[PDB]
Amino acid sequence: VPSFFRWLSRKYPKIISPVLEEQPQIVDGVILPLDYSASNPNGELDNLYLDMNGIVHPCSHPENKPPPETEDEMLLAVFEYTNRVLNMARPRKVLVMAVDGVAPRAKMNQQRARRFRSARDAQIENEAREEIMRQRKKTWDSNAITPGTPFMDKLAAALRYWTAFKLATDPGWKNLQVIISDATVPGEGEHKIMNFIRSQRADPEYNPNTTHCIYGLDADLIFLGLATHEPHFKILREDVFAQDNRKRKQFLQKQNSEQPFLWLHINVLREYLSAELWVPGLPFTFDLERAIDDWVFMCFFCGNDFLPHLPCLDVRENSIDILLDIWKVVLPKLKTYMTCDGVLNLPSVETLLQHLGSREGDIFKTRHIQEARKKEAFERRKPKNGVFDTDEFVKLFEPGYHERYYTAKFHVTPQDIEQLRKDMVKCYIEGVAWVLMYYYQGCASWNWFYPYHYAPLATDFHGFSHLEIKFEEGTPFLPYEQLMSVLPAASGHALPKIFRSLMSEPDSEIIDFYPEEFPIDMNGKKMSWQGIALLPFIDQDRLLTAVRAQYPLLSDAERARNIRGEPVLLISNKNANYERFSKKLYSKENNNNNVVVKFQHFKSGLSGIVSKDVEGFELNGKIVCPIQGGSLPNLSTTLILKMSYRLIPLPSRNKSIILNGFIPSEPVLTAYDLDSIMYKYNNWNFGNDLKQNIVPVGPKGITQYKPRTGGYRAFFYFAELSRNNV
Amino acid sequence: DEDNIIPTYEVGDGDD
Amino acid sequence: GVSANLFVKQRGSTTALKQPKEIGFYSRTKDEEYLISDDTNLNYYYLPDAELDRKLDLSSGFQKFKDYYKDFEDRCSLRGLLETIESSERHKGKKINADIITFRGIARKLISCAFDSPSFNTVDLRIVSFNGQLFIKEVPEAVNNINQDLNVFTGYKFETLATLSNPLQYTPREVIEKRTKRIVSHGDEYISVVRTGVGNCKLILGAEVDCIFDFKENGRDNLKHYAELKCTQQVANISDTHKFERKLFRTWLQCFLVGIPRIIYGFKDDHYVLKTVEEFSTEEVPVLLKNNNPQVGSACLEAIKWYGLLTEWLLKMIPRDEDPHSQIRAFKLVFENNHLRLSEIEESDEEYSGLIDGEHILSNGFKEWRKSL
Ligand SMILES: [Mg+2]
Repeated sequence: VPSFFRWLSRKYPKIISPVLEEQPQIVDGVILPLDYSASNPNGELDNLYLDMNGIVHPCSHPENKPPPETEDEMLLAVFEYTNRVLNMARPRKVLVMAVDGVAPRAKMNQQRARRFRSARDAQIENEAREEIMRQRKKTWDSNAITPGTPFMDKLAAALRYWTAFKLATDPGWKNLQVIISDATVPGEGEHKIMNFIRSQRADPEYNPNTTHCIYGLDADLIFLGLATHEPHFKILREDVFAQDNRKRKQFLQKQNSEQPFLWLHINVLREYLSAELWVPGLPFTFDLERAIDDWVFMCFFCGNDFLPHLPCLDVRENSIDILLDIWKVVLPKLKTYMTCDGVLNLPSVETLLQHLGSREGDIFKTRHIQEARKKEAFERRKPKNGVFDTDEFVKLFEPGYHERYYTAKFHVTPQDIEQLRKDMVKCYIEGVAWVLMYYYQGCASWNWFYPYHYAPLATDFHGFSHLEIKFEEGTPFLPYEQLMSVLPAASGHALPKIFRSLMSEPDSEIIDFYPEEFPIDMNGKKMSWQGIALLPFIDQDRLLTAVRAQYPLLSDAERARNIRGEPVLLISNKNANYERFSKKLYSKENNNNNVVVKFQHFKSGLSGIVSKDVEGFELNGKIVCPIQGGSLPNLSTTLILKMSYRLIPLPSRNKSIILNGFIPSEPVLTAYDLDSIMYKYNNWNFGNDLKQNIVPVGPKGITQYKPRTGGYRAFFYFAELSRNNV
Repeated sequence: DEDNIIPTYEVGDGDD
Repeated sequence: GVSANLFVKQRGSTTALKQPKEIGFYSRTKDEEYLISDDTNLNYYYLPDAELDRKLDLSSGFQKFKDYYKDFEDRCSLRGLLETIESSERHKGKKINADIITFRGIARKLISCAFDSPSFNTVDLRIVSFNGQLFIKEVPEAVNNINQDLNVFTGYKFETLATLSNPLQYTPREVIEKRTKRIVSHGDEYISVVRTGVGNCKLILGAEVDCIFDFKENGRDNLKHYAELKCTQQVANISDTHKFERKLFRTWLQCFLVGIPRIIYGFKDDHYVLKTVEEFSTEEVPVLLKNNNPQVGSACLEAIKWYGLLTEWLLKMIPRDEDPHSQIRAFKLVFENNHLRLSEIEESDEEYSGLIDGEHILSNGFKEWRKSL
């Protein structure tokens, strides 16, 4: 079990519930297909969002069985996994398939480091195995899951075909309406999902009691689920607590045949945070939405994919409690919350960081003490390249670690430290201001990145209250520019032949960007897979000039592959909006591909703008399967409508509030759990304890106001309650 | 017969 | 002149009303100006449940409360209603099919005459027969304790603290935050004109709408989206239960006459602090009243029968001429001595010149438009 999920289970146990997978019925020795339109054992769902990277990755290299030999087998496995997930979830209105597109430069730096490591450290082991075999089959490269590769085009076509097949075959999909945002649409999967939800909320006709579910293996999803401020939210994911007990009998391998899943319920988490984040005696009104926003900001500060973590905040799912303890004492001394709809209050953040820096050396000393104790317990139980540790000379547990840290990790003279100190700190604050916006309002800047491999110390975060933080949004890179900036020379076969001469040839103008050998800084980490790889930072101007020099030599197919796309919407002929969309989009006048129709939430449970499809969809046409296997039938477009989809732009900044008309679900936590979370009361076995957990889903009642003494209906309700109690 | 009657709306003649 | 008396204890036979349909709307500004087909004064409901625990004070801002209504020259003018009617006329080109054209409050008072004493339900109306239709207008009190003023102010304060001037999706956070210090004003209102009927009589009523609950459909009938906000004392025992039942009956009548499906109540305490908010649907109110107090529950059907009888009597005893150029007649209706008294206004009366040949009952533009048809 991961440390994050162990922490979540220990701290918030009642948000975790088991997924009831209804096995297909059997009669007369014939397998009966599962009835999609039947009642869901888990609870009715309206919108399902799939982060497809959480499906293709288990399909590409499963741990249950050897990975598929060919790509078509991978796509068949993808179809099976998606079908299983949708059978256990069963959305009634909306399905969104979000495949990662071109990420911003801040994410591209981490992607470049990840691919460089997963290439070099994998090829060294491959060479070792090959030498062992020779002294006495080629593995599929995981870097093919990246925008711009041909496999992504094949996966996009496969997803479109599978969606059309399900909409034209399954009678339970008549009211479903599927949005596919493949790798040709820039942004990450979760960034796309968040933007979709934000656009859905901005509709006046949006149903405030819509129930959402997101699929994905990322641990950030929980926080992102809180960032939506839609309390009818949950995360569907794979059961890690069953994987823990899988290591050991026929039922154990039956769970290998079908892996159990999990619901992480966000409304119960909000119930937990209502007692967790309460601070009494504030000089301002305590809002649970604003407190939850501050908690989400602190969680993203403690760890994210865009900035290195602070030396004192070693791991997330921990030191979140440290920042919460600091926040609970800082907040009564401030005038407002540290965040406001994705904007940092820099004076409050500086107060928080000053309090963090006050106790940084103490946490360093305690970390060293507990490390020594752990080493004693283990004993009782018992540079151009290479790996080098800068932390051992730093001696963070010894006094005077600031100068040693900076000189060792940055190779500067002490007289030049302060100028560095004020630079990094600023670039870090513009970091978090970026990250928050990225998760609360959209991408602040596609081109911003942190130009250092290390984070400043906690004590160094001062003097930035006056900082005026602005971002130039820019435009995303094309798929080829994103590929050249994330892949090493060993993975250049994904790119066309023209570009791969700039990765390895010594005379290329950007050869300095692709070293076959790079140093690794463990930075105090014992294990080797999480060491910091000191890759040089790509110069955007040089890289762009070099790649655009090679564009004119590309063929028509590659140039077409290097074009940004937009999502698509697929509906059945029995949908509520089918006639309107087909009449307004596939008529004589609409055939010019110039008209769009903007529709809102009330009619069919989805709002947006749809236009004539650009993939050549036509009425009275034919859909052919792109997989050479499985005997998957050809389809007819008479049972399908396909359109180009886009979101309605937000009329104004999204507010982190609860919408009007929101009826909460049935509360799950009793008084004991809230008391334990509030007053910090503390009381293998969790796997069986999760099964008994069942969480009601959906609105409970008709009214948004709970009974409260002094009302007519409240008077009668409390009279009946007292009568029943006695 | 008459005590259980609830005041309700009835359909009326309208234009468009 | 014709003179008639009707006993408010008489009951008719009508039990149902024609489905109300919106035919227009207008907004009245703080300086007595009518903006036809304009929703500048239409509010949008937003009051989260979490805000009921903030101990909102309904007495705040009483000193800076700006009552523009009491300074109006014609507080009960029919001019905006007639302008809305006339805009609908010009859209259709034909005289609208109605028999009585008045305000919702006038009809509500006429119906409540059968359940309230004249000392409580003061009724004094002028009815004018023009173009085969009855136009009814209530003459104001014309009179020109601190607790009573505070009680009247608390309703406007609750409507200020529970509504937004623009949709929640279009409102910045700072507006919502400063809403608790906003100035409460009376006089600038949004009024929707509704075509309905009872029995054989077809009415047009103007209703002051408080807020939109969910959303507004542009160019469509919005009755199902409107709500009615009211503020009242908190209930603590069975006597206050019965008092609230009578108040809820009155509000149900008000909303039922025009088809507002939502009722929202802010219950406040003795210190004018908002204790709670409760939501009712006007369709379930008669059943709730029957289950809690049958005496008030049967009053709903009694009120509908009495409403039908009252409208039938008014149509029967008032002679109507379909010719716009015919002689206009003016009448005065008063609820007194347990009877509705109708008496034609003679030429010797000082009010005859204003009502017949002046813009007291009917504006000049409306009557000349009707004549031009
Ligand atoms: Mg009101």
